[PDB]
Amino acid sequence: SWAQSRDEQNLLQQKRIWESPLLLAAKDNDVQALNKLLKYEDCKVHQRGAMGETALHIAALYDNLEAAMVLMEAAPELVFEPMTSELYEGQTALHIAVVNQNMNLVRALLARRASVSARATGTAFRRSPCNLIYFGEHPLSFAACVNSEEIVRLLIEHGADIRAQDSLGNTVLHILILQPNKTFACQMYNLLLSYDRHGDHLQPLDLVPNHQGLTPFKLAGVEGNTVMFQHLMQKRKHTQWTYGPLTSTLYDLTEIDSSGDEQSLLELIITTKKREARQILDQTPVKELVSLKWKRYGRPYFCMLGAIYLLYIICFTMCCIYRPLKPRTNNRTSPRDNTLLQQKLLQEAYMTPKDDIRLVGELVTVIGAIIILLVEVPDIFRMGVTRFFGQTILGGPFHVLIITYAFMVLVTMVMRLISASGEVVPMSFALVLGWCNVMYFARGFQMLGPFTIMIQKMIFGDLMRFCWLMAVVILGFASAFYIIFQTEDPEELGHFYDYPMALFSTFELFLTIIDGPANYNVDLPFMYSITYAAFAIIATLLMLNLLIAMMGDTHWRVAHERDELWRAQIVATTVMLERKLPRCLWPRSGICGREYGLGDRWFLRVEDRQD
Amino acid sequence: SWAQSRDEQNLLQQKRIWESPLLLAAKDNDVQALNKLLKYEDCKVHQRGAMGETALHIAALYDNLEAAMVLMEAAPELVFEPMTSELYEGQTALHIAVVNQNMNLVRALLARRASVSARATGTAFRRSPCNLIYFGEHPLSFAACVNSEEIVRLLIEHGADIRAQDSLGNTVLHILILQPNKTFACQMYNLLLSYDRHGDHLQPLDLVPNHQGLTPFKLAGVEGNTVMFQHLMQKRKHTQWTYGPLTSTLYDLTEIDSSGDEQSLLELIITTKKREARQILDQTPVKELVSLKWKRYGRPYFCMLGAIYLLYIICFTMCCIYRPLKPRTNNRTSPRDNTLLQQKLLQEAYMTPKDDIRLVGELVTVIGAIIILLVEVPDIFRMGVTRFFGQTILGGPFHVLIITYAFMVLVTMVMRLISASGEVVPMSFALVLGWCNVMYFARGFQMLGPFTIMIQKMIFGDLMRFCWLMAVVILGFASAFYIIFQTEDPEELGHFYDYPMALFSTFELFLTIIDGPANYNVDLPFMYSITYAAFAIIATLLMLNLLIAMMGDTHWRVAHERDELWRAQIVATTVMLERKLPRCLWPRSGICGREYGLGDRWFLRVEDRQD
Ligand SMILES: Cc1cccc([C@H]2CC[C@@H](N3CCN(c4cncc(Br)c4)CC3)CC2)c1
Ligand SMILES: Cc1cccc([C@H]2CC[C@@H](N3CCN(c4cncc(Br)c4)CC3)CC2)c1
Ligand SMILES: Cc1cccc([C@H]2CC[C@@H](N3CCN(c4cncc(Br)c4)CC3)CC2)c1
Ligand SMILES: [Ca+2]
Ligand SMILES: [Ca+2]
Repeated sequence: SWAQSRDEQNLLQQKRIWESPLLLAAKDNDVQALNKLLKYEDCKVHQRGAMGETALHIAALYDNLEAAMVLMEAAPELVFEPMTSELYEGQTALHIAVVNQNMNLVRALLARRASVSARATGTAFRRSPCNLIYFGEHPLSFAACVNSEEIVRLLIEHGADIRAQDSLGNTVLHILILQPNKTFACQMYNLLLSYDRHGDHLQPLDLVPNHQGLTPFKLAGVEGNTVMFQHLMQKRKHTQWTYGPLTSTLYDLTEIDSSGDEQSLLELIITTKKREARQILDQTPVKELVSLKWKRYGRPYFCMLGAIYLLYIICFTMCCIYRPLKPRTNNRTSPRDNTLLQQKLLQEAYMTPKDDIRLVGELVTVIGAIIILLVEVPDIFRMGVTRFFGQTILGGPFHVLIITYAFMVLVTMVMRLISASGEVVPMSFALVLGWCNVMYFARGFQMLGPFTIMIQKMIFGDLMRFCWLMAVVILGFASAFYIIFQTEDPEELGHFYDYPMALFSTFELFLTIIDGPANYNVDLPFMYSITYAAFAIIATLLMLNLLIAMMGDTHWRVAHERDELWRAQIVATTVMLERKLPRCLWPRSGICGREYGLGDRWFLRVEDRQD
Repeated sequence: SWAQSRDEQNLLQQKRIWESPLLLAAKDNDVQALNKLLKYEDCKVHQRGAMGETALHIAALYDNLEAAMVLMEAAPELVFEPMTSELYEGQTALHIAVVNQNMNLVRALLARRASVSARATGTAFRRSPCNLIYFGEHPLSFAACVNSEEIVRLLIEHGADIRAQDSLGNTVLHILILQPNKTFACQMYNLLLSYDRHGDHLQPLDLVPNHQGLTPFKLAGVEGNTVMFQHLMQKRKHTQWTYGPLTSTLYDLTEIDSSGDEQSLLELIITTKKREARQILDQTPVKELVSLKWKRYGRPYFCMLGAIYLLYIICFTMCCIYRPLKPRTNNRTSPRDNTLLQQKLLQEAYMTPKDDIRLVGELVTVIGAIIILLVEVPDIFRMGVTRFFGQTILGGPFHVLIITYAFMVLVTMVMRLISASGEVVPMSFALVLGWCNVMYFARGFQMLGPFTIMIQKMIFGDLMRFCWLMAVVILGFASAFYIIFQTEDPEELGHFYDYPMALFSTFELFLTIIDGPANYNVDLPFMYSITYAAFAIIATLLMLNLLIAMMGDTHWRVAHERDELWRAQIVATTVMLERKLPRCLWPRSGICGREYGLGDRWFLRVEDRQD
C-alpha cells in the first residue's frame, strides 16, 4: 500500500493540468494561447500543481522551450522557486532540462542566473529499489549519468562544484560507479579528473570517502563493476621493464590488504552479499595476491590448526566412551517390558587412578570449550540473551554448529556437578555435532573440497523442499496404517501398535530401510495388501527416484558456480586467519618500501608474457 | 621462498638506477645529459648494476639506441663484457637487441665486432617452469623464436653457427619445436634448412640428437606439436601413383618402430605424461600402423595369453577350495560363545592319491608365481628392499596387483612348510586379488573395454573423495549409537554391544545393506528414534543419492576422453607385447627393402581417396 500513495498522487497531478487553463496550455506549445493568457489580464502565476509545480517545470518536463521562453518574458522569477512536496522536493527546472539531455535552455536558464547548488533531496531520488533510478542530488551529478558531455563543460564553466556530497556522503565520482551503463560512463570518469585543478587542501578529489567511509576505488569493489575496476587500476600499477614478449609490472598494493582498520578491501568482498561482485577475484593484482598468501604461509597454518581439533575430538570421544557406569543397583525391572536397562550411572565415584587418565581428557575438552566461546562469540561478558539473534544469521553455517558444540559441553560440566538423571542426551548432540564439524576443515586441504560447497547448496532448498512433501504423504499413510492395524494383535507385526512409533516406522519404510511387514503365517487384514501396494508405488518408485533425477539438473546448472564459490571460502579462510593471528609470525605479504626510493606503502610485482 | 630471492634483487636492481646518475640518465634518452656526463670529466664506466650491468645493457633493455650510439662514441669496449651474476649470466648486449626484434643496432654492434658465440648460460634461461620462457643459449637461437627473419640472415651473414648446442645438447632445431606459437614458427624451420650448406662430416644437420639422445623429429613426438609433426612428415613420405581420385603413397617407417634400442618412437608416447602429446595417435602413418599391428598378429596373441591365465586361476581356486582340513580334535569349544569353529587344519597328512591331484595344482600355481616375478620385477637378484619404492609408481595400477598376487602365493609356499596357525588370511587376498586381475585382460578383447578405463578414472578421486566424507559422518553416529545403547541389553539388538563391531555395523547401515535395527517387542531407549531418523536423512537420502548425480557430470564431461584413453592402452599392450616376445615369431611389420631398389629401411603404404 506504500507505492499506492505515489501513483494516487501521480494521476492527481495530471488532474490539475486538466483543471487549470494555464497548465493545460503549458503542456502544449500554446504560444498563441499563452500570448493572451497573461496579456489580456493579470492572471496569477504561482498556482502550484497537486505536488507543487510551476508551468516552467511542466514546460521543462514536457520539453517545451518556447512557452518557457514566453514564461521568461512573462515572469522571470520562477527559476528560484523549487518544487516542494515530499517526493520531488527541492528540484528546480535546471535539473529537468539536464535530464532531458539538452533543451538549449541551460543556455537560457544560466543566462537568467540559474541557481546551480540546489539539492533535490526528495525521496524520489534516494538510493532504494523503491525508486527505479539513482542520479545523485546535484545538476553536475545528473548530466554525468546521461553523458551529455558538451552540456557538462558549460555547466562547469558557470561555476559548478565537483566536491558536492549528499546525505550519504557520496560525491559525483561515487555516482559514476553506480550507473548500469558501464563502459559508456567510463570515459566520463576520465573527463572529471581532467577538471581537477588542485587538491582543495589535503586530498586530490579522488581520495575522499563517503559517510560510509569508502573511497570510490573501494566502492567499485563493493558493487563489482568489473570493467570500471580495470580502468581505475591503471594509475595504481607501475610497469618496470619489458623484454621482447616479457612484461614486468609492479602493482600498487596499499588499498587491498589489511592495514589495521576493518575496511581494507578484502573484508568487504566477503561481507557483501551481491553475487556479481565476487567475480572481482579474477582480475590481475588480486587473484595472484590471494593465491600467493594462501600457498605461502596460509595453507599449513590452517591444517596445523585442523590437526589440533582432530586430536581434540579424539580426546573428547575417548572421554565420551569411557564413562562412570555402574551395574543396575537398587532398582529392578519392576516395570515389566518397559525398562530394558542395566546401568543408572554413578554419581561421585572417581576412586581409581585410571579415572585420572579420564580426568585428563574431561579437563582437556572443557577448557577448549571456553576457548571456542571466547574466540568467536566474545560478546558474552555483556550477558545478552537477545544478542544471540544477532549471532545466528550473522555468521556462516559452520559458525553455528561449533557454538552449539560448546553449550552441550557446557551441560556436561553443568550436569555432572548437579548429577541428575538425563545425561546421555546432551552428550549425544555433543558427540555427533562434533564429528560433523570437521568438514569445516575440509574447505581446502586439497582440491577435494568443492564437494563440500555442493552439499551446502543442496541441503538448503533442494532437500528441504523435499523434506516437507515427504511429511505431506507419510502423515497420511501412517495414520492409515494405524487404523488398518488397530484391530490387530501386536505380538505379530508390532510395527503400528501405537501411533508415536507407528509414525516412526512408516518413515522407516519410505527410505526402504526396514523390510516392509509381512507375517506369511497367519492371515493379515484384507485391506492392508491393497493400500500397502499403493504406498510402494508412490513412495519408493515415484517419489524417491524422482529425487536422484532432481539433483540431475542441479548438478551441472551450478557447474562453474561451485568453483567460483570455492574461491570464496579460501579468501574467507585467509582473511579470517590474518585477523585472528598476531604479528611476529605471519609476515604481512608484499615487499616493503623505504629501502629502494619508492616510499612507505608496500608493493608486489607480477612478471608475465603478452604473447 | 625461492622465487622471493629473484624479485628481492629485481627491485634492488632498479635502486642502482635511482642511485647512479649514469644509469638513470641511461634509462632515458638523456643525450644532452650524456654529452656532459663524460666530457666534463673522466667519470668511470664499469660501475655495474646490482646484478652486474652496463649502461649499454640498459640502453639495450630500455630500447635506447641513441645513447648507446653515444656510448659507442664514448667507450667502444663494453660489448665484450657480458653480464656476470647467476641469473643473467654471460648475456651480452647483442642478445637483448635481438630479443627486442630489431634496434638497427645489430647493424651497429656487428660493425663494432659483436661477439656472436657467447653462451648466456644463466639459470634465467634453463628450461623450467620457474622461468616463464625458453629460448636457447645463442643469439641465433633467440631470433628464430621471435621470427625477425631479416635480422636472422644478417646474423648468419657475419658468421653464425647453426650447429650450436647447449648443456642439454639441444640445437636450434630442437628449439623451434618448443615454442608455443606453433604455425608462426613453422616457416622458420624451413628457412634454416635452406642454410644447411653441407653435412659437416656425417649427418646433414637434422639427424643430430641431444644429450637425452633424440632427433628433433622424435622430440616433436614427445611434446606433441601436432601441426609441426605434419610438416616434418613431408620429407619422410613418398607418393607412388595417382589414379583420378585415388592416391597411393608410401610412408617411411624407420623412425617409428622398435629397432633394437629403447627409443624408437612409440615407447616414448606411452612413457611420457603429457596429455597433449597422446593426440599424436591420429595422424596418418601411425594410426594405420598400430591398427594393423594390433589386428594382424596382435590381438590373438593377447587373448591366447589371457586364456592361459584364466586356466591358471581356475587351477588356483580349485586348489584353493580343496584344502587339507580335519575335524576339530583335542580342542573343545571351552571358550564358550567365542570359538564357533570345527577344523584347525592338518599339518603333514597327504597320504591319499587324491591329494596328488591337488599336488599337481599346488605345484602348478607356485611355479607360475615365480614366472610372474621374473618377468615384470626382474630386479630381485640385486635384493633391494628400497627398490620396491621405485616399482610402485613406476608401473601401472595393474602392474601392482599381480606383483602382490605373487607375495601371497609365496606365503602359502612359506607357511605350509612352517605350518603355523594363520593360514586363510594370506590365502584370502590371494583369492580375491587374483580374480579381480582378469580385468587387465579386459583392456581389449572387443570394444566392451573402455568401460574399464572409466572405472579406473572413477576409483581414483571420485570415490576416494567420497570415502573420506563417509568416515567423517559415520564416525560420529557410530559412537553416538554406542553411547545411546551403552545402557542396553545385548541379547536384544546386539548391533552396538562393543565399539569395534559397532563401528562396523553403522557402516553396514550407511549402504542400506542391513535392515536398520528394531525390536518392536520391548521398548527401545527414547532418544534412539530421534537420532536414528536424523541418520537416515543425512545418509541414505542426502549423501548416497548425491553420489549418483555426482557421477552424472563425470560421465559426459569425460565422454570423448575415455575413447582417446582406450587407444592409449592398446598401444601400451602392443609395445609391451613386442618387447617381451622374441623373433622367429611375431614378424616385424611393414615391408622390407633391398629387394626393390629402395634400401635397407623398411616401409609401409596407404592407399586412399582425396575426394
Ligand atoms: C551448510 C552445510 C554444509 C555442509 C554440511 C552442513 C551440516 C548441516 C547440519 C548438520 N546436522 C548434523 C546433525 N543434525 C541433527 C543431529 N541430531 C538431531 C537432529 Br533432528 C539433527 C542435523 C544435520 C549436518 C551437515 C551444513
Ligand atoms: C585402476 C583400476 C582400474 C580397474 C580396477 C581396479 C582395481 C582397484 C583395486 C581392486 N581392489 C580389489 C580388492 N581390494 C581389497 C581386498 N581386500 C581387502 C581390502 Br580393505 C581391499 C580393494 C580393491 C579393485 C579394482 C583398479
Ligand atoms: C539419471 C541421471 C543421473 C545423472 C545425470 C543425468 C542427466 C544429467 C545431465 C544430462 N545432460 C545435461 C544437458 N545436456 C547437454 C550438455 N551439454 C551441452 C548441451 Br547443448 C546439452 C545433455 C544431457 C545427462 C544425464 C541423469
Ligand atoms: Ca535396498
Ligand atoms: Ca532389506
